[PDB]
Amino acid sequence: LTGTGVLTESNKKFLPFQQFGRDIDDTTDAVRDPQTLEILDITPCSFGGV
Amino acid sequence: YFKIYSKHTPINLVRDLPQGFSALEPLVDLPIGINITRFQTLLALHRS
Ligand SMILES: *[C@@H]1O[C@H](CO)[C@@H](O)[C@H](O)[C@H]1NC(C)=O
Repeated sequence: LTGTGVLTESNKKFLPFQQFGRDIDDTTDAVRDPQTLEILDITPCSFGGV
Repeated sequence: YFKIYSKHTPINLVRDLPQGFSALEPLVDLPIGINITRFQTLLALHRS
């Protein structure tokens, strides 16, 4: 799974089967990292109009 | 892939199924790759 974003701590209580997370608009918002099993929130990198 | 979804619910109804909502969490994702068309459940006898 490839993508770009900032990985931050999260407070989402994932169930054991659950691996990643999707927001209202269906964009992936969090992922569970292998090896360490932690849940990292994915927030899109800042962009805007110059 | 043979998917087993499971849920355990504490109930106190005597005879029929309870009426309510309970989502089944996925329990086992099983890699078998075989044809299944018929099944049979296993019970336990009591000997005295
Ligand atoms: C390796 O990954 C497994 C699950 O993918 C995990 O249970 C285990 O702790 C990991 N081991 C190390 C040394 O990261």
